Order: sequence, then structure tokens, then C-alpha cells
Amino acid sequence: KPQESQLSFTATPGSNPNVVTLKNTSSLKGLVVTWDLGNGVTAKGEEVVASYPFANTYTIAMTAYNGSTTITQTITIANNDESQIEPKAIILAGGLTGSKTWVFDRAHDGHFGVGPGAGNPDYNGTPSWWSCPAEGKAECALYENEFSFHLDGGYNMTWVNKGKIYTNGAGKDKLPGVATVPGAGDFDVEYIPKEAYTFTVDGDKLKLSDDAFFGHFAGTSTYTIKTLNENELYLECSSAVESGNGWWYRFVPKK
Ligand SMILES: OC[C@H]1O[C@@H](O[C@H]2[C@H](O)[C@@H](O)[C@H](O[C@@H]3[C@@H](O)[C@H](O)O[C@H](CO)[C@H]3O)O[C@@H]2CO)[C@H](O)[C@@H](O)[C@@H]1O
Repeated sequence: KPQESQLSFTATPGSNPNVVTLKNTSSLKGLVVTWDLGNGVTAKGEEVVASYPFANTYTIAMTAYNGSTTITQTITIANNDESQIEPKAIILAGGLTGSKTWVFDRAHDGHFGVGPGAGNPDYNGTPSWWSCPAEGKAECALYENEFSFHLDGGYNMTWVNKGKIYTNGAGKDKLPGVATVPGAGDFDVEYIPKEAYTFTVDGDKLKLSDDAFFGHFAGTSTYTIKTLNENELYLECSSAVESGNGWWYRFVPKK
């Protein structure tokens, strides 16, 4: 078996420093070397390239075979690479650094609503059963739920509330927390968010990790992005607890 002393490699950042060339420099000749690039990718070859969209420290492992022996180094990637990051994620986060908090558009009509959902034969693309007037859900927990997006190591999201989410009878029946009836009707349900979440954006699909939802519980973590720009995030979702019911939500930046 190779001796940890016999083995070496270089990790050289390119003109794009998020793309790193890994080269076997070991004191023994014609070993077979495999790599763990620290980013979920493994490779085999004397010289391979690794790409890291996100600023972080990463552990690279080279394994030489004659037996097998493994050595590691850490690399620091200094800055997020916009060329390898989902563009809509950067709008959600307000940029490649920092964070951006989004809140219900409570001051304008139509920031929450319900209608035939996209699989329903009556779908018309709008919350045609009920559309919330400005401040219509002031008297419940709905507007206390705020969502922060940030690209600190990955597609990260922070969910803050004051310990409650808003839902209806169908939703309350799927959640363990105590339910209360607030001034706006339906149900507040005790629900404490996890300290950290992730998200994915694939085309117009926004998915939240760990069964998260945008303050209003309808049994799904999948949203359809209808509008996303620096001033507005307009979402549809399809209820998993009331077949064929669709919900609409409009978020704007926290001021
Ligand atoms: O048109 C029949 C259609 O109605 C669905 O139920 C709707 C109902 O029409 C809406 O009036 C109702 O709106 C609720 C608001 O009045 C309330 O103030 O706020 C809550 C949100 O907190 C609104 O839900 O919504 C229900 C859907 O939840 C039926 O479900 C559907 O089967 C039927 O075809």
C-alpha cells in the first residue's frame, strides 16, 4: 500500500478560480488515482478538473491504488460564480452576497387567493373563488411568516415567524401543533420553522426542503413561479389536502 508520505497533489485555481485543476504529483509512478472533489463528484485520472459554484472550503481526497491510500487537502473558494448558479436564485437572494427577505404584499389586493388549481378543469390561471383584499388576513399568523434567501454555501433559505402558520380545516388535520381560530377565521397552527432550509429552482418550479411552505399550509412544498423580479414574487401552488384547489401568493421585499 502507498505510504501517506509518498503521495502528493496540487490544486490549482484557473483564470476562473471556481474551476480547479487537481494533479497527482506523487513520488511513486503510474499509480491509479481517484478523487473525491468535496462537491459530490468523484473522478479518476492523473489530472482532473473540479468546479465549485459556491464560495466555501472544500476537502479534496486523492486515493492512490497499487493497496489503497488516501490523502486530503482543503481548498478555499473565495466567491460565488454567477455562471454556475441558477439565475432566479440570485433574484430571490438579491444578489450573490447578502440576503433578501420577502413578505406578503399585504398592502395590495390579491396577495393571497384561492381558485381552481392547474389540474382542475375549471383552471383559468387566477384565484377566481376568493382574492384577498389589502390587509384582509391582518388578524391571523399569515403575515408574520417571512422568507430570507441567501447564497452562503448553497441555495439557502431562512424562515422566520412568531411560532404560528395559517391554514384551513383540511390543513390543520395534517399538522400536530395546537390550532386556534383567529379573527380572520380558519386556523392558526403552532409551527416552528427549522433553523435552516434549502431550495431548488428548476424552470418555473420552486421547491422548499424539509416540508416547508410559504406561511400558508396546503400540504405541498412545490410552488409554480408566475412572476419573479427584484420587486415581486408571485406563486401558484396546488393543494395536496383539497383536491383541485389552487392557492396564489404574492410576496414583495421587506422594507
Ligand atoms: O365555488 C365553489 C368552490 O368553492 C371552493 O371553496 C372556496 C370558496 O368558494 C371560497 O369562498 C373560500 O374563500 C375563503 C375565504 O372566504 C376566507 O375568507 O379566507 C379563506 C382563506 O383563509 C378562503 O379559503 O375558499 C374556499 C376554498 O378553500 C370549494 O372548495 C370548491 O370545492 C368549490 O368548487
